[PDB]
Amino acid sequence: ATGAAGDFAAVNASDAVVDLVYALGAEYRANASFVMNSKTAGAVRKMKDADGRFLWAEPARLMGYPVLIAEDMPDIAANAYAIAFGDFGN
Amino acid sequence: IALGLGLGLA
Amino acid sequence: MDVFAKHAVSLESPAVRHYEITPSDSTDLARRPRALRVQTGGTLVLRDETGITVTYTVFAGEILPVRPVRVLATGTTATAVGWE
Amino acid sequence: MDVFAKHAVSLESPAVRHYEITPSDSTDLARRPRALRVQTGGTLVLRDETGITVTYTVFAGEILPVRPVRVLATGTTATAVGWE
Amino acid sequence: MDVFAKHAVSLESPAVRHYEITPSDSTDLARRPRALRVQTGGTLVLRDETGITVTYTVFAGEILPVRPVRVLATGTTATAVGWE
Amino acid sequence: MDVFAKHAVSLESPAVRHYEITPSDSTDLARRPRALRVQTGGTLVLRDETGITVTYTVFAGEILPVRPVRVLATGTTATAVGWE
Amino acid sequence: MDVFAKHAVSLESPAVRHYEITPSDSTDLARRPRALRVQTGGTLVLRDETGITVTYTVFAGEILPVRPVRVLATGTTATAVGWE
Repeated sequence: ATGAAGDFAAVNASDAVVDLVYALGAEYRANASFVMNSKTAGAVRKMKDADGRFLWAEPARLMGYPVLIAEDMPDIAANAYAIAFGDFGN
Repeated sequence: IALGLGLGLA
Repeated sequence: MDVFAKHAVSLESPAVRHYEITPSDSTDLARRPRALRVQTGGTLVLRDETGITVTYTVFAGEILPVRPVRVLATGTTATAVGWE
Repeated sequence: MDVFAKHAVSLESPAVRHYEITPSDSTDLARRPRALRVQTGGTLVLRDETGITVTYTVFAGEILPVRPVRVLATGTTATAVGWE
Repeated sequence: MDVFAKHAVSLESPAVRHYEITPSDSTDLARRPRALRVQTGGTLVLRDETGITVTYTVFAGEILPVRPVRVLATGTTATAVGWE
Repeated sequence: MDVFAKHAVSLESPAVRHYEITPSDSTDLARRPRALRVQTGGTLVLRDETGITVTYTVFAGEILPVRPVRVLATGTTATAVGWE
Repeated sequence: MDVFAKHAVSLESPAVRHYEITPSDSTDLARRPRALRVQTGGTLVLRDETGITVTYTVFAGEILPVRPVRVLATGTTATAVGWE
């Protein structure tokens, strides 16, 4: 869980992405992928540091891990599961 | 020191 | 509706979360604050994570950008509210 | 003509947009401010996004770098203007 | 000889360029300042780029980190100097 | 033994080097300071690199985050010390 | 439990570690502080790493964002506590 109900966490945003990555298992992260929809990927790319620069660096990968833009996952609601991550091939 | 609004040291 | 919702909250950033502190005296704070807004002027004692403590003769409405682990109750005459 | 037009507006940056706040009391603010410039000294009550509230015995012209969600009208004697 | 010559001048950085402002009243400022150093205490009115204006009961020597587009002359009793 | 030795000294950073300034009047300063700590209250005149100058009615112990090229001696009644 | 534990402590960040300073006079400080919180108002003398020193007529509870190497005891009437 991220923290705050609507958005990501308040004081420390985007570690929800990191502990989700490093709570997935070491062998599954060897070939894993994020799955999101487009208006969640836009909100993740809009996340930025204390200065105004977006903190993340054609498959549009995140943290080196590939990203599958679906159109059928829920958007960022109060209790929605907008971002998934893992080795879907296994 | 400078012109921010930041509760900070300098 | 905040336009700064996507922005990260650094130590230099303004106070998002505030909570009033009690002079707990050998029980540490729940969350250590980025800064202390003083409510009533006086003296208050503050301990670091390294353990050394000094008395601060603080004034009435000052913010002091210190990040204390525990506020003791021996010499604390001043009420403050933490900012984080 | 601003020479800082291309610069991004962070939380630490000066106040671009200001609006006077009313002590709304269980209706949240339109936009939550980065800071509060106080107009008239007194007491005012502030609520976080986590819900906890304290009274601030504020002075006359102080800026306080707090980022409140709602200013209630129960104990608010002080008029302020928000900065964002 | 400045050792900070190669450094970029951000909004958070100190005042490089200063100019005294006049209460122009429906003619905008030449350059909008990062901050306003007040010379004589009083009241002064400030307009954003979005157009909303409030009166600020300002004190004598305060700096206020607001970034105004136009200072009107209706309620302005206070003289200030802009910083940029 | 500074733990911040490897850290770079920005304009926003605290004062590493201080030197008292004299009201030189048409000879520029040796190094232009990031800020001016005032020692004795009064008036002092400050010139930018663009050449425009204003008088500042400054108080006793204020720091003012201005970055002046030359402090003239015509209207300077106030003694200050530069920070850099 | 600090939520800012992973954050790096810059020069601009609040005071993590505090220690009271003595006017040592030709023995340098153990660790040079980012800032000095003054306890009792008065005068105190401060030396840079480049060696030049001035007297500061400081007030009671002011923080001054200077980074001194040694506080001498000749003209020091004011007690302070270092912040780092």
